[PDB]
Amino acid sequence: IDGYFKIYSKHTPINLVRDLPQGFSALEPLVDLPIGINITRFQTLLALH
Amino acid sequence: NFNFNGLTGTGVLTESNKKFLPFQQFGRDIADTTDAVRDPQTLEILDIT
Repeated sequence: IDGYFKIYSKHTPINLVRDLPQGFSALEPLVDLPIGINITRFQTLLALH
Repeated sequence: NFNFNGLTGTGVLTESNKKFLPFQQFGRDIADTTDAVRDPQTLEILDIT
């Protein structure tokens, strides 16, 4: 928004088959960057071979 | 009577052990009053009083 698009992250062990546990996940800001331009939509990226 | 990167205040600047997150600027306190600051020219965590 305010010109700063900020990224957050975390890494957690999970023993469950798929879905999420009851624990809390705290995410620190990685980098606070001057972005300015808004994004209408998105999609993820992939690595294939 | 200090000015840090446009932040003005008058206090006793000391060394301090409280540890910022890197992107952060001001430490604060329960009263929202400025408490700890980070010296821009060399990053160090200064108290106030």
